[PDB]
Amino acid sequence: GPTQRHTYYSECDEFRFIAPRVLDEDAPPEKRAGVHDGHLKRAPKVYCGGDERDVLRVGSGGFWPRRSRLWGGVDHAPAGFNPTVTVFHVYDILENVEHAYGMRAAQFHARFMDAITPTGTVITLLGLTPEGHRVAVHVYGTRQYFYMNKEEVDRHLQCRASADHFEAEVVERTDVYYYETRPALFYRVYVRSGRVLSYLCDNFCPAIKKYEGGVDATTRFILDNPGFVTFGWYRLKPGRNNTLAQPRAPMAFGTSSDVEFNCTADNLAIEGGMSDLPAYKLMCFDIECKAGGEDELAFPVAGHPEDLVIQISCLLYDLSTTALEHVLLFSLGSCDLPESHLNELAARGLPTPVVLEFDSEFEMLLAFMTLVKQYGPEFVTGYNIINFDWPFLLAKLTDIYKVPLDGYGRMNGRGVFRVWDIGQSHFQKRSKIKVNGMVNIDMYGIITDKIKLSSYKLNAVAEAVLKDKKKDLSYRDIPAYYATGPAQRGVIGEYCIQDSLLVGQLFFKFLPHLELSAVARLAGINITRTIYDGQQIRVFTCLLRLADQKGFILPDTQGRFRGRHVGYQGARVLDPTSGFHVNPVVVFDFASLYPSIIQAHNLCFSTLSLRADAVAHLEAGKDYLEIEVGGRRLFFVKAHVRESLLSILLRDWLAMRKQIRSRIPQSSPEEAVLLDKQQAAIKVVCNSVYGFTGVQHGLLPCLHVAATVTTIGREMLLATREYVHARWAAFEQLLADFPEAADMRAPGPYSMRIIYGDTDSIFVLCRGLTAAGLTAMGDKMASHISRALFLPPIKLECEKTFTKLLLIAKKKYIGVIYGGKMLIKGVDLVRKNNCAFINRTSRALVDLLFYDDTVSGAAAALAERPAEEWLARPLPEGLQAFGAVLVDAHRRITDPERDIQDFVLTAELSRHPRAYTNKRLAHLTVYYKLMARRAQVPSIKDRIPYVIVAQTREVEETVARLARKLLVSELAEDPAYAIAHGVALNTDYYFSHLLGAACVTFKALFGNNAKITESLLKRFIPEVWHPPDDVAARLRAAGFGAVGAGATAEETRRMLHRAFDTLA
Amino acid sequence: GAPCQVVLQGAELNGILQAFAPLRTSLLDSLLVMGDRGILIHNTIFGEQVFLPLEHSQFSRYRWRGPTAAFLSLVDQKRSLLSVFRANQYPDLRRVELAITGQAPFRTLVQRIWTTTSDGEAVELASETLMKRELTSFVVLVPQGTPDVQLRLTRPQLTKVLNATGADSATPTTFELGVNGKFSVFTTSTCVTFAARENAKTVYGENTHRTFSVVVDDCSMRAVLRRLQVAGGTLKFFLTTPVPSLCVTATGPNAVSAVFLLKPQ
DNA sequence: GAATTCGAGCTCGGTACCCGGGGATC
DNA sequence: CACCGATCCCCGGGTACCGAGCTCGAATTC
Ligand SMILES: Nc1nc2c(ncn2COCCOP(=O)(O)OP(=O)(O)OP(=O)(O)O)c(=O)[nH]1
Ligand SMILES: [Mg+2]
Ligand SMILES: [Mg+2]
Ligand SMILES: [Mg+2]
Ligand SMILES: [Mg+2]
Repeated sequence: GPTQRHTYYSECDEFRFIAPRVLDEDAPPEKRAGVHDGHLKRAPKVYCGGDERDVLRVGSGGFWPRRSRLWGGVDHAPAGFNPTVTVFHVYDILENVEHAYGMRAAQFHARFMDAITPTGTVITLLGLTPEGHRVAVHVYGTRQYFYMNKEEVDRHLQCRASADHFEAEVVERTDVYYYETRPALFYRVYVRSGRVLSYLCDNFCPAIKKYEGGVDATTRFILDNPGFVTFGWYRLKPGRNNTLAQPRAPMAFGTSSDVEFNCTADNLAIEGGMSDLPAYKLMCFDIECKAGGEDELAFPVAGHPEDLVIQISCLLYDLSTTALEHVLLFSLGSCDLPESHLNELAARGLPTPVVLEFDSEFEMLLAFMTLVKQYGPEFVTGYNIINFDWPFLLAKLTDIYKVPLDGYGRMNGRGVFRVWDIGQSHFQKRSKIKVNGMVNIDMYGIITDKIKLSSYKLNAVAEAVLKDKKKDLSYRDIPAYYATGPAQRGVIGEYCIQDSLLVGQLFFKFLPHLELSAVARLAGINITRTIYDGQQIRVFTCLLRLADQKGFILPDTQGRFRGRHVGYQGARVLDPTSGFHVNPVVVFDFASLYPSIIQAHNLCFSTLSLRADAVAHLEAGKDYLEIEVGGRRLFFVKAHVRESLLSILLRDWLAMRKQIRSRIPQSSPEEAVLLDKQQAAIKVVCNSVYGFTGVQHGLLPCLHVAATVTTIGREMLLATREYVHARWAAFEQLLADFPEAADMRAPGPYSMRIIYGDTDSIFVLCRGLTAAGLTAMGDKMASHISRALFLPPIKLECEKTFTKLLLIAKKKYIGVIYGGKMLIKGVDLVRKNNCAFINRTSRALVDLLFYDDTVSGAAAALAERPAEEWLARPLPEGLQAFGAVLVDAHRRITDPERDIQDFVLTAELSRHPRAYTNKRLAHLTVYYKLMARRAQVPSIKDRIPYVIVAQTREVEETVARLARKLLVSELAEDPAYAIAHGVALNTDYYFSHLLGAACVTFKALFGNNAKITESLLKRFIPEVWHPPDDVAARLRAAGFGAVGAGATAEETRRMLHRAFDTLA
Repeated sequence: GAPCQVVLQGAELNGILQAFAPLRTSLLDSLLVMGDRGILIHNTIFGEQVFLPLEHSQFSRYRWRGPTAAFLSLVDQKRSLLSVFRANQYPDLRRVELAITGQAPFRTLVQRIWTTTSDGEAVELASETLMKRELTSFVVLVPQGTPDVQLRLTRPQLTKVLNATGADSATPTTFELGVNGKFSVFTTSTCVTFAARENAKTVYGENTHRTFSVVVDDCSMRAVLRRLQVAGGTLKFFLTTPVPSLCVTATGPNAVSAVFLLKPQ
């Protein structure tokens, strides 16, 4: 029936029965270990409670929901289904070649067959209607194209004008790189069957410059039709002359959708006025796996046929109403969810778990993939589903069971169901996943860039984000649970369900789909490219829209392409006037600095002129800026000559950030925190416009624009510093500019000296002014400076006011904002490295310095001496409480109870552990210890917890086996091991690093001398030493009496008298 | 002044400077047990227990109030409270004051320096005044009772007695004292002997009739006495202990001692 | 002929870079 | 095939002196 063969299993009668033997209740007490294996002939069965039915039989009943209309060709909709479709939210846009010979029987109109005649690319808009119907509109037309310079190709390939898939025309674009560039004549070369251009852009005549050959068909669709968005409401429109949408027949359905159409871009309209999000479904799944080999304490491995998936939690929310609708639990073997768990679910209003039981692992995974195809969740989520869950399942389904996943997406076949991992590609910054018409939002990646945690395990995230003390099931306890009866398998099922409920709670706290969709709408990319393909394609697509409007073309450069080096000079970081500053420190800083420079100075590719001929007919200072960038003179013509393209691009994104910030003052605190993070994400997309120019070997770079941006930034920072130092050097000039300074004059000698700066900020240490209305006057100071020095889009604004600041080092400082909060800026309390123990005690110390008066007085007194003078005389008596904390931590680190989760350091793997050159790192040691023990090996950007275990003869010989003072990368156990085996921690290391963190922070109190600080911090600690064991014994055998701890003072004094006479 | 005040101006600092003069950095990473009756500087060299009593009579004024105090000598773990008393560390020193100020569990010691100038005045080199804190919990095991028999030696005599001693676990030594004074330090391939009377051939000792044969296990006994660069002195034996001990105390102005543990008969 | 600064000669930590990597700050 | 930038601090590991000790014996001194 179907015109496109359906490549998901609608039917099976024989499969590969793998299953544990411990499932077999009638079998002798030791014929239990290992797994079954081997082919079995029966359609895969699912047992829901007492009932049973074949997994792939849609029929009347069903143990899980289904949103599918077709299933293997049979049309399972109620007869008379013919919904009218007038508006249809679009969430994903696929694109796929479609051959007019393949669609003979699909019975289209002419105007789609002629748009695919040998072949076309068809842009499928996937979506919903207001009534919950899964739409799929196929947009015929819409062919990719690039440009090649007319003369260049004509000479490089003589021209005097099957060969008709490359229709061309002569257009008059202009290259985007320079102001001097002239509009040449190009050829616009219409490729169809888009993949073919990927050859013809790397391989056809590579000495010609192809202009827009990287722009896929989706972007041509979004941009060529003005208004269109990749995520938003649409509407079917009457068409060019009257041509309409052509509702397909259920056999010609290409996707699993309910209704389908064959439109062209003229049959669609953007339909603003709808804003809301339709009834789209969210799956939040989570697999649980068992290891079934000889060592069933090894971590499962997907390739091993006996290390099997056992359970799949699967929650099915409604994305609009946020309502959990179904709680499915797939289970290998019997699984009785505990009554306590069932009752907590019923208490919370959540649906009852539908536990589905299977015999074989294949039946479970086939039923899960049948649910994924049948329900067809538009959005999937989970926690670490891109690094573990989907890779485990797809490894099983493709290696072990040979199931084609190309049809289990939203298309019925020939679709992408791929996962990508960093896997020493050295450019992939993340592991991606692309199932078609299914938006995988792994909440792992959504949380790693919304909260700073040392460990991002889901329990740690649940505690930190939801404040929800979950109980974790270690993969080591799953054999012992699974091996017992159905009730313990039910306990595993409880922990699976609770995992997925926590992940749904995270998803609906952050709502990543909404924020991501705002970005996808504004950029022009689909939402999956927003989730995965970096910042440069956002900027590139927005710039491509602008360029194509303005009549430019963006040359193709990577066709001409295949540590810690830099391409140009970045920003100025002034040298801090380090120290504890107890006077007010106003922080001015430019708002949207580099975007404001790009707009103020009209920086672009199209406005740059490297040569002074292009501007030889324009006035200087009035028509063009002239700047020495990188030692090279650069002329940037101003607007009213040519508007920058980066300016208009930035307009859109800066409006988005400003609207998100305009909803912060009027929101709850917990939702203002999310709004803060969303405006920070849009800030990153604004700074990535700058960053996109200055990305070498990136799409469309101009290190002249990027170096100009930073060059003007450095001149603005210095210009601001000299303005503040020149204008307000004396208090009378401050009073002349702002008469409200009269009521701010604190008793001291006034001064206003920049004591630090960074790319845009300047920290003005306002002596002699009160902090009270120093922010109220700082707004006016900032407006004055922005008006005197800088062009309109540039805006200096008083950001903070510190009543106390500890300018430690360049990008390090601590300070209590006015009457208010602590701001900690790069001082290792805000760093994911350390162990909770040191972080906690360092925080206690900085709170003492700032909040406890009488340690802030003592600390501010520490600066009346040069640092070394403190080495001899005692620190002022206020610092005594500052040393009590250190003393307590010394005590508290030796005391033998020491749950070692306080001592777990982390570090991110951050590249394939063979891509390191310095391979002697602690987290790499632990990575290889984990891979040696068959444990859960981390992934390339995971964080690798580790403890520093005590130097013992045992650890030493173990290290020499795998191969004085061992390195801390050889004393590098991981905490699960170091708890199981009670190996005791390296107190020497942990206390030396406690003092190291204290010393790094508080060297600012002692003139930034780390050694003086180090000495003065170790003074607090109570030193003790005893004549060591095996030695005091034999000395006590010689009548050596003890003098010290274990005696009264008279006995110690007296026996010293005796010793002095003896030893005399 | 300070509640514990220990004053070493010159004309007693030259005594103490002569005590540290035997050419040592050795007793720097030591522990000073101050208290009544003086300061005792105990250190461990190669595994052996070295002591330097500094009686209260060996400071220009010694006053101590409160419980016994123990300082690591290594101030800040680089400098040292005793590096001042080296031979020529600070050329022109005139006076050193050692004042302890505090309350028993947490005291601090300050050590001041004063270097000479002309026309009778003293520059306080405040770059190099040192401040250390009492150890506040410790135990040290000091030598006890009395010797049963002590034998006084000299510089070449003790050098040849050390020469007799061994190199490794191959070579145990033996400090046999026979009847009537035949004190003798042998090994397999070495022997030394001398007579002890209570011209050139008279060592002195006390209770020499108490014969014995202690036996030394550790080669380090040679090395220690050269690290100290000891110039000869009393050699005192303790045999009323389960593990007998020999102390060796330089006979010069100072009392630097080293106790080694002897195996039985 | 017995002693003995002296001067190579070594060891044993500093101290100074110095490079990679983590991971901050713009 | 993939893909925002730079600056910059700290820390661990790795290297190179460098000198301050001591030590060792071999001449120089009783
Ligand atoms: N390419 C790139 N550059 C970045 C990035 N971050 C900083 N820069 C440099 O900062 C310029 C001004 O710093 P801010 O982002 O604090 O100030 P802002 O952008 O001006 O926004 P607000 O100052 O209003 O918060 C980045 O992620 N990518
Ligand atoms: Mg999950
Ligand atoms: Mg997972
Ligand atoms: Mg800014
Ligand atoms: Mg800033």
